Amino acid sequence: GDTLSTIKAQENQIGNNLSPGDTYPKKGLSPLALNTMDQFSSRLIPINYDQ
Amino acid sequence: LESNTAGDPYTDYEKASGSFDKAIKTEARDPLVAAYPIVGVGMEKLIISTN
Ligand SMILES: [Ca+2]
Repeated sequence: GDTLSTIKAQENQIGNNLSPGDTYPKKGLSPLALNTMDQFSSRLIPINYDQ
Repeated sequence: LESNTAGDPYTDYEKASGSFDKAIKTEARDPLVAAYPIVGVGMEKLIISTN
């Protein structure tokens, strides 16, 4: 029920433009990667031991 | 004798006319009702991650 963390994605997972009905990444590619949590894209998202 | 009677950033005309950010509740269109957000935060859970 709880929340691991909250990621306002940084410049890496950002999306330049998104036309209506389109997607990011667009229709042909595979999904992108949200790898980190802080505002510089250095530290990956952590969890507890019992988590 | 005041630009803004209520004291909030919106002047009496603005409040009276209803010509501002329309999301404001309608009673705040009275130049004596302060258009003024009151924000508190509620707790729902706490996570103890032993290091
Ligand atoms: Ca006035």
